[PDB]
Formats: sequence, C-alpha cells, structure tokens
Amino acid sequence: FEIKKICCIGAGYVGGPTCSVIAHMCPEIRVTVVDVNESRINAWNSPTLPIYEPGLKEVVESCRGKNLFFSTNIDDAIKEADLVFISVNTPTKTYGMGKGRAADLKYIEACARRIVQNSNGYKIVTEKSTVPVRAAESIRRIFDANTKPNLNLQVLSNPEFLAEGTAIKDLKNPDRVLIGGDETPEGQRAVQALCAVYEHWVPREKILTTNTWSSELSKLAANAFLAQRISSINSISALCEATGADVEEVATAIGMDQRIGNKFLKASVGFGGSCFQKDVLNLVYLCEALNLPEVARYWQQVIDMNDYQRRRFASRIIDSLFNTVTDKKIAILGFAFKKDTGDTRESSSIYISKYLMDEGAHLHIYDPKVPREQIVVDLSHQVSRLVTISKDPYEACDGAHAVVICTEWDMFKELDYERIHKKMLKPAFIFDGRRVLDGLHNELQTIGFQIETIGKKV
Amino acid sequence: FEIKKICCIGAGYVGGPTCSVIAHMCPEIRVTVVDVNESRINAWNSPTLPIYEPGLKEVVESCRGKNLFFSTNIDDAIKEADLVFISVNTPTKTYGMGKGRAADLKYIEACARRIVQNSNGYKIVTEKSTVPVRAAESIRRIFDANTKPNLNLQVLSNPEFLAEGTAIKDLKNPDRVLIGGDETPEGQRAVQALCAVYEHWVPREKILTTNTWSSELSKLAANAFLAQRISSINSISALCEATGADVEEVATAIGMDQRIGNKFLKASVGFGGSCFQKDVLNLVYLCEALNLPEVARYWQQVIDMNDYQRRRFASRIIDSLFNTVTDKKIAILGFAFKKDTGDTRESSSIYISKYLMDEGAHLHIYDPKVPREQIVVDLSHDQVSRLVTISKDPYEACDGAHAVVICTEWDMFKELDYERIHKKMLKPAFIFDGRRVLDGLHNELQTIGFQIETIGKKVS
Amino acid sequence: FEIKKICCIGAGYVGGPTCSVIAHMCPEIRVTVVDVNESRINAWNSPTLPIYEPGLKEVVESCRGKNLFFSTNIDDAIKEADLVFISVNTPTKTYGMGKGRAADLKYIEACARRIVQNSNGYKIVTEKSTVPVRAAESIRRIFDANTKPNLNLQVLSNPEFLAEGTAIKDLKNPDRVLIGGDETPEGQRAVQALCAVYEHWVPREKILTTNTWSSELSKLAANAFLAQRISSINSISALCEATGADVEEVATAIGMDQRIGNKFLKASVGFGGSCFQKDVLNLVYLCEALNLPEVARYWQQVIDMNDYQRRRFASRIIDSLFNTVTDKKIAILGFAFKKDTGDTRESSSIYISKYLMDEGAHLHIYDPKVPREQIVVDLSDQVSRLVTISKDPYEACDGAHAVVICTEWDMFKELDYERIHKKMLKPAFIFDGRRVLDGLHNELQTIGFQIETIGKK
Repeated sequence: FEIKKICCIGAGYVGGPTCSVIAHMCPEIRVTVVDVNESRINAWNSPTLPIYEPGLKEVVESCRGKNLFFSTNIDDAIKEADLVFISVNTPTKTYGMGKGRAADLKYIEACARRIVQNSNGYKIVTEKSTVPVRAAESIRRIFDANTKPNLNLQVLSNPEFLAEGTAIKDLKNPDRVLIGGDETPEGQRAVQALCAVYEHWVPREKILTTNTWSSELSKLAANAFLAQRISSINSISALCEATGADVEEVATAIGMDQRIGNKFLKASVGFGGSCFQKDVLNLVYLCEALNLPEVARYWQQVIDMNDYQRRRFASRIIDSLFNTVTDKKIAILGFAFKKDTGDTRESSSIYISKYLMDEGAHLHIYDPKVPREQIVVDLSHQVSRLVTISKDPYEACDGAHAVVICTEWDMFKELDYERIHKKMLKPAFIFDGRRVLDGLHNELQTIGFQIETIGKKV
Repeated sequence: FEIKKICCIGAGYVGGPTCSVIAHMCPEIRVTVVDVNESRINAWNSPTLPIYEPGLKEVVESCRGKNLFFSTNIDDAIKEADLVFISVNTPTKTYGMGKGRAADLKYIEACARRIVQNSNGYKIVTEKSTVPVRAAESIRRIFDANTKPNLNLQVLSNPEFLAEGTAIKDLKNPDRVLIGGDETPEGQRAVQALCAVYEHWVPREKILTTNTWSSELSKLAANAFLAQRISSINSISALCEATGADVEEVATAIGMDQRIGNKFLKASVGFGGSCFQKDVLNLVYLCEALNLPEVARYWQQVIDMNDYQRRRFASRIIDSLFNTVTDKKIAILGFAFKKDTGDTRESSSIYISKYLMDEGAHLHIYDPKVPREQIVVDLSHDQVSRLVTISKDPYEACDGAHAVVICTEWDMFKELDYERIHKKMLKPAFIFDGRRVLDGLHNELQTIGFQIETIGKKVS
Repeated sequence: FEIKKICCIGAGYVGGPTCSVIAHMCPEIRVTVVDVNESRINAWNSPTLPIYEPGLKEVVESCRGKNLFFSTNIDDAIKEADLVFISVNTPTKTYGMGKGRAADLKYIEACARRIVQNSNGYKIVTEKSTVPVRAAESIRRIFDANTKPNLNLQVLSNPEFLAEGTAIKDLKNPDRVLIGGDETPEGQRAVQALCAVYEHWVPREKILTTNTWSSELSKLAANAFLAQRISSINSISALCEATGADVEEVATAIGMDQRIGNKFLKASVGFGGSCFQKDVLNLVYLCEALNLPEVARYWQQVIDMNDYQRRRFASRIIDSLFNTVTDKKIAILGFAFKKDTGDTRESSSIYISKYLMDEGAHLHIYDPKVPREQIVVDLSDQVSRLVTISKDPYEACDGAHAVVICTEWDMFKELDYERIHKKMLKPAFIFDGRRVLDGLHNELQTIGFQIETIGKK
C-alpha cells in the first residue's frame, strides 16, 4: 500500500505546517488540509497565511494548488484520503474529573466519529496532536463499534515535536520522527506506509517506530523531562542564594558533563508556554488514574518547584519593598513566556504580576511584542485600577520603586539604567528574573541600583 | 605563583590516581602522596598497587621515584608543599544531627588542623574529595583561628569527577576541571596557580573557575541531576507497565531530543553505587538546614522514586509467587551495583534480596565478580545463614528454583542456557529481568515456557 | 545637642496626648502636632478636642499657644523640628502576604519619605506608634537611600504604653519610658537627647534605654505576655467547669504568689480591644517570617485559647437552649470589649453575638455606652432581621429565654432580676461571661434562674 492522498483534519499550527512540509517534500502525494473555520481556510488560501512561520509562505505557495490544498469539505477529503491526520487541539478539561489536568478528548472523538462515517475501504488514521496516553484505544473502540463491511481503519500515533517560530526547521530536519502502531501485522503495514512518506526527506535512522502507547507516552515524557531540567536548576538557584553559590556557575559546571548536557539548564523565574505544565499535569493525572501515586507525586514536584520559584521571586520583591507595595509603582519588563514571541500562555510574568497585584502594586508593564489587549486579558478574571501598559521601558520605570525583568528580551540588556535610576524612587531595586543583567551588576550598583537576581546571593 | 611541590593527604581512590596523573603530566612538579595506612603507603611503593585502575601502574611506575613519592611523613610533606590536596574520605554521619544524610567533616577538620600546625609561609590548600557545601568556610575558619605571622593559607575547591575503573581516562581527558576560590584578588592568584598545573595537559577551555561555594555545589548537583534522570525514567517504567508502553522505546524516543540526551536513560531496578544516593541525601540535608523545605522535598523524590522502584520490583516477584516465597528457592543473578565491578555499595541487589529474605525466601546468589564474603556482609546485620546460599555458577543457583531474578546487567546472563535452566526449575518458572538484559529473548524464553517479567514492559 | 523643637506627625490618641504632656512638662520646648485631617487639627485648636481623655483639656489649654501648636503645615514643622515623632497608625494588612496579621508600614514609609524630603541638618526621628520589629531598619534604609549633604537623621524607637481613658495618668507617671537607638556613638547621642526630654518629669531610673530592635520587640512582647495571662486563666476556667473548681478561687490563690502577681488573672469570655490580639498576631507573623515555627505556634495558642473561650461560651448557651435558638429572643447585656468605654474593637460580645446569630437567634442587645450605629456595623440582611438594639436592659430581657452578660458593666450587678425573671420565658437562663453576678447566684437560683458562668461547674 502506497499513501497517495493525505487529509489533515485541523488547519492549526500543527496540521498546517506539517502537511505543508509533506506536500513540499512529496510532490506526488496529494495533501488536503481541512478545518471548520472558514476564516482559517480562506486565510490559508490567501497571500497572508493565518499563522506566521518562517519559510511556511515559501513552502505553501510553491505547493498550494499543485498538491497542497485547503478546503472546508471535510467529508469529501476524508473519503478520498489514504492517510487521515487528526490534528485537532486537545484542550485541558475545564470541569469534572481531571479538571485542569486531564485532556478533553471531545474533539478527537468527534473527529473519529466523522472519519468512520465518511470512510470506506482501507485507511490509516494518525493522531498528530498531543493526546493522553491510551487515547488511540478510544479511537479504535469508536472504529470497532461503527464498523462497516470491508472498512479497515488502522490507527497510528505520530506526535509532533515542532516549536513555535522554528516549526519549518524542525519539520525539515527533525531530531526524530516518532510513529506508533499496533504490533499486529496489519498495524506494521500502516506504520511502514507512514514511514515511507517521511522517508522522502527524513533519514530512516531518525524514524523511530514503536507501539502506539509508547509513542503517546514519549511525547508527554519528553516535555516532562525538559520541564524537570528547568525545575531542577531552579531548585539549585534557591540553594545558590542561600549558600553564596552562583547558579550560572553551577549550571555551566553541570552542563559540561556530557551525560547531562548543557541545554535547558538556565535558571529563571519559571518555565512557561502551553506545553510544559500541560504535559506534566497530564502525566500526573494519568498516573493518579492508573493507581501510581508515587509516580504522580514525583512529577508533581516539577510543577510545585516551578510554582515555588515564582512565589519566591515575588516574595523577594515584596520583602525588599518593606512588605508593602500598596500604590507603589513597579515596572514589569517583559510579559511573554520567553523572548522573541508574543505568546503569554503560562508566562511567569502573569503570575509575578498577579502576586504583586494581590499586594495592591501599581504595575507598569512593558513588552516589545505582546499586544496591549493580551496583557489585560491575562491579568483579568483590579486590572483597571492597578495595571498600566507602557509604550516604552522608560515610561514604565519613571517614578518606580522596582524594575522587575520577567522575560529575557535582549533590549533590556541595553537600557539606559543611569537614566532610569534618576527618575526612580529611592531605594531603587532591579529584580532580574532571567539573569539577563549579569556582567552589569557592577555598573548598576555604582549607579546606585540594588540588583537582585535568581540564583545569586544578595 | 608557581606550584612546584604538591602534597596530597590521603592515598586512596581519589588522592592516588589524581596525583599520579599530575606527576605524569607535570614532570617538573614534585608530588608526594601521604596517608595514615602503612600498608597503603607500602602497597603504593610496591609492584602491586593498593588499588587497581587501568593505566595506573604504567603512570605510577613511570613517575615513582622521579617526581611522584608515597610516604607516611605527613608533617614533612605538608611543610615543603606549595599546594596541599585534602583527599580524605568524608563518610556519612552515623549518629546525631543529620544521621544518614549529612557528611562527617571530622577527617577534613583533622586534616586542616594538621596542615595549619605544620605550615609556614604561603600555601594553597585544596579540597579534592566530595565535601558538603560551605565546608571550605570551616577550613578557612580553622586557618583564621590558628594563624601565624607571615602564614598565608589559601583555600580552594577542586572536586574530582573520576569514576572507578576509568579514573585514568577521566583524569587525562576530563569533561571539565572545576576549580573554586575566593573572588578576592588573593584567591584568584591561588586559582590561577592551580589552573596552571592543570594546563599542562588540560585545555584552558575545559578548566572552569568559580567561587568556592559554586564549585562545592556543582559536585553535588551533577550527581543529583544524573540520579534524577534514572529516577525519572524509572518512574516512566512503572507507567509503561500500567499502559502497555515500553520504557526502552520511550527512552530511545526521549533521548533523541538533543536537549535531553540519550545518556543515563536506562530504566533499571534502581541506581546504586557510593555516589548518587549519598550526594542527593546530602543535598536534601543541606536544603533542610538552610530552611528550603520545597527544594529538600523536590530532591527527596529522586531517592523516594529509587526506593519505590526496588520495592515495586520485589513486590512483583512476591505477588508472582502467590504472595508466599517461604522456603522457596530463588536465584539472584548479579549482586554488584552495576556490571563489570565487584562494588556492592548501595546495590539494588542488596535491597531486592533483603525484601525476599523478609518473606523467608531461600536465595541462591551468583555474581561472577563479587566475592562471597562481601555478599554475606551486605546481607548481614542467623537470617543470612539460614536463607542465603552463594552459588558458584548460575546453573547451580537456578537448579530447583521458582524464579530467576536478574539484578545486575552482566553480559554473561544474556548467554545462559535457559532451556537447560528451565528443565530443572520448579513450575511455573519465572524470570524477573530487572535490567532489561533479556530483551529480544522474550520470544524464545516464552516458547521455552518462562513467565518472563521485566521492568518497564507490561506483563504479556 | 538639646531638643528644642518637636514635631509629631499624627494627631491621634498617641501623638496628641503624648506631645501635650511633653509641652506641659517642658514649657521651653516648642511642640507642634501636625496631621492631614483638617477637622482633627481644627478640633485640636477648638474648645472641644477631637478625642476625650481625662485631664487632657487642662493640659492642652495650659500649653496651646505658648509652646504647644497644632497645624497642617507638615513640611514647615518637619524642617524646623529637632525631634520628629512618627505617630501614624499602622493598621493590619488587608491583603497579600501577612493578611490579617502583618502590619502595614505604608504610612510609616510615606512619613519617612516626607521627613527626608523636608529635612536638613541634624534631626532625631522617633517611632512612637506600635511598629513591627525591624521597622526602624526600613526607615533608616529610606533615609540612607535619600541622603543629602550634611543631612544626619537619627532613628529611635520610643513605643507608647498609654491606655485609653488613662492616657494622661500613664504619661505623667509611666511604669517605664522605653527608648531604643543604635549602639553606635551617634545613636547614643540621639538616645540621650530624647532621654533629656523625658527627664523633665520622668525619673531617670524609669527611663530604660535599649537598642532599637529590643525596644520594638518589648512593646509587642508586653502585650503578648498580658494576653497570655488572660488566656492562661481562661484555660483554667474551662478546667474548673470540668472539675468543680472555681476559677476565681484559683485565680486568687495563683495571684497571691508574688512571682505571678494578682493583675490580669480575671477569667472572662475572652480578651478584646485593638492591642492584644493585634500584637500577638504580629508576633506570630514575625516568627513565621523568621523561620521560628516553634515560637510562632507557641504564641498562636494565646489567640487560639481566646477564640476557644468565646466559642465554648456560645456553645454552652446554645446547648442550654436545646441546641436550637432559632427565633429565640436572647438578651445580650454589654457590647463593649470592657466596661466603662464605648470601644467595641475585638469585643467578645461581637463574636458571641455572631455565633448566636449563626443559629438564627433574635438578639436584643443593650450597652449603656456603645452607640446603636456601632453595634449594627460590628454585627454587619442578617443584622436587620435578627438584631434588635434595646433602650434598657429590661426591654432586652422581656420575653427572652436567656440573658447573656458579655461586658462587666457595674449596672448589670444591680438589675432587678426578679422583675426580669417574671417576663422571661421558662426555663430562664443567665450566662454570666464576666463573673459579675458572683454572690448573687443563691438569690438568682431562688428566683428561678438557671445561672451559668465562666469557670464554675
């Protein structure tokens, strides 16, 4: 069996770029991306794509209309497809059992029911989005319970490891392509057919085939391990402040051990983004549901440490300002969860800001990329009375008691702090939650700034 | 400052090989290794060295008598030295505050008092063994309180990262050389003098200079991070058994992410050795002493997960044998904490064996390298005499056994004649692979008739 | 250096009476009291002072216009002052870290910034109001970070120990005057300069000079020790009810030991007022912030015992009325936290009333001095339906099932209880929460009451 027609249900940041790269590297394969938002599909067929990714516009326009297509006729695309990707988002449950930690499979289930209704003959159905472990069994149960004569649907797991901003680079040169299928002979045929698609541009040595459950678990575990590295170095940063050690020196010394590696060992006020906490919490919920409390509380520590790092950093700020910041102007520099993005999901800036707002602080927030409306929404259920969004860092720092750096924007390293210090109220504090002012502490102290930072003793 | 004479106090597993390599790569530096055991010093000056390390004999005999010397005259070696290494072992405290977790600084303190009494002029004193964080502050306090006119002792931290069996390779090609000293100008002079010693064979790019506290903490943190990787994959292995996932597939998929790396992602019945648990526990005690309970309980999970992995594996064995193993013969294959060593310190085999002995099992224990006496001592506080038998070959231990428990990843266990083993085993016959060494044989073993259970794979 | 001009920031019940006595006993020292409340300053300059304190009017009028002045020109008074008193209120924090227990230093910080902006030359700045320990360190940090050439500000702690109603008596004859300053030579000069002011009417032996931290802690510790004595005797009162002992007999026996003393050994439903619980809670929060959980939980017991005494007393009332007081009329006699005042802050009557209101009781509250509006606010739909404020005790007790005495007013001892008993529903109960009816129990029982009281079985 040769895959010639691919349908991806979901034109988001996973289904879009992934199938765009497939059509780019597989000219013979017809790739149709379908979705429910007519605005999205129209945008995908427009000169301005509904998502910005470097190289995506170059990739899409060189394939769109030839073998890459975007449409709203999901039923027709499903019927003709040989391979159906399921790329709908699985949001965290908002209520009920597993609220806040379990994944809500309602979209995947809705997708599976739609697929089985519009499918005849042999097809391969592949989970692309991050799913909870054993979710493919739910898809197979739906397929089994709604079977038709000569209808043979094979379910595979092919989790995506792309990152925002570098999706195209990650898709064209992946660290590994993970494909999971049943150990049965029919499942292995489906696995090889999907492997043959990736083999057009991915070396065979980087294509790892596993069972379905291992593939689903590996996606969760990878993000949990990464978050754990950050929580671990953050735990050391608290110890460094207590001992006189420096977390950057420790991290450099740790990372030179080749068995540990030097990536993801940067201490910070806390990890953010829409993947790390969500995946760890889903891992914790899975363990609790499987009667593995020891494993659950093990991985809960990654989240607990991340929360502790934020609370501790906020408490240092409050304690430094005499345990009272009511009506005190505090400049928050950086609101994105990391530099060079507008994404604020689970940004440590949100939690630091909320803690200071709980104390009645007047926050003046500057971020070069996060739009003004996003900041208000994230801080909103108070925001009108306590939060001001500044146009430039000097506006936020004027008349402020403290400057809190929550995102590692490169521009913050280049601010005219002598100018900032003149208009700040004294004593003037800088709280570097990202270690971006290292090497400037001597100059800042001579200017007259009390500089406090993560993982360095005061 | 030019270091020309080096004295290492402690001729053990750290002080010996490290100073041997220094004299090898620094022919012009006189290196004297001193100790309190006359047998050790005599052994060091003998054709059979008191510790076996590959290439150590070649290194030592090439330098011994030229610029490497072993002696018991600690006072004279201290007086003439420009650099004094402190390589005495810091054992865990047996009683009092921090029992079982805190380090006992009595030897380092005794060494520091010995140094200050026999030292005149400028000297550099360097902690080489694993010390608790802020231990150098205690050495400096002793030096300050016992100061002499024109006596200037500089204290440095230079923790060792050598591994037993490959110390010489690690010393000649280290991943990094860590040197910690005071940020004061005098401390920086001491740091550069020790850096200049390492620069004879270590590139300056791999020599990392920090403050003293960062250097002490980095040694503890590195071992804690490594142990954490093992505990993390072991936690996944429990999940894999619950879900039908396979921990080896997950670990391979995890380790292909370059940010994570593929080292130290082998699921097992639990990590062992004299380093991992000791350092994590010392890290936990340090955090508790510094009013950081959140950090303490964070790192306690690494130990708790490792203990849970052993208990769970033992409980699977007991449950598989009908929750009764009284008088049941069980073959334990492998007793060392890892393959290719005789070291049993904190070996998972010990804890698995103790759990089975708590149930009255008759353990027949085979290890190709661990001597018989060590096994008895580790399992001993009557119970060992009645319940434990040390076999001389694996087939002797498996004859008439209900279960074969593989606790160490010895390569020979992969090559055993299991069909021969299965004939003489009592039925049902179980194999518990606690190291994943029988992967790829599970099909053959099941056809032979072996109920094969292993870490991180659901029971088939 | 001799102090000649004194400015007190805050014209409240601490800054006002204290500086009034200073100007009275130091005619040659110019004393200016400044505040933001224009009404307060105008009231201070009026024949009706903004606060009633016995002997204050004679003291103020004997000095006002000569060397005691009240003004709103804070900047001018600060600049000329040799000694600046900081007497602003430090209320408990309402939100954030330490909500309900930590002190809110925002006013002290605002005052310190105001002082440093308007100050030139040598000055002595003195905390007079109850501050958390280490607060003077924050003032010194502000002064250090906002320094000027030749500007030398010395920070001292001079906590107040006056009590409302007897402030003038306590100021003129203090048990002790406490002054805390840096052990540095410059601090000792500031300490002696303030000591020289107090020495005009305070004997040198009663002026205790300590470091700043000791002075701040002593103020908190003194109130905590006092609260502890009450909680301790209240804990014994629960024991007495369980054993047949009498807490008044035990308290008398305890207090005759000279090492213990006979003061503050009166069992009650619970201590009240704006100082005791506030000081203990601030002490507890201070311990928790300083990683001393053992000390924190030690002093938390004082508050926990005080809460338990109120809850237990309310539970006895409810249990005596068949565990149901819905729509039952209950007369609450006394609402102030102690007799002979209108102050209801942390009054045990509030908490007993709230417990009875939680059970749907119809409370008829009488207090001879607490105004009607204060009672409503303190208990504040529930107050409108369940609470009635009575004009006289007989109105409150008419048709009531129980009479709850929560404040030790002397008039309650002299009520016509036979008249009360006739119109009460039977069985009729009297819950004496202050032991004010001792010696009347035989008469009350013969009348037909079931009299229950603290510390008696």
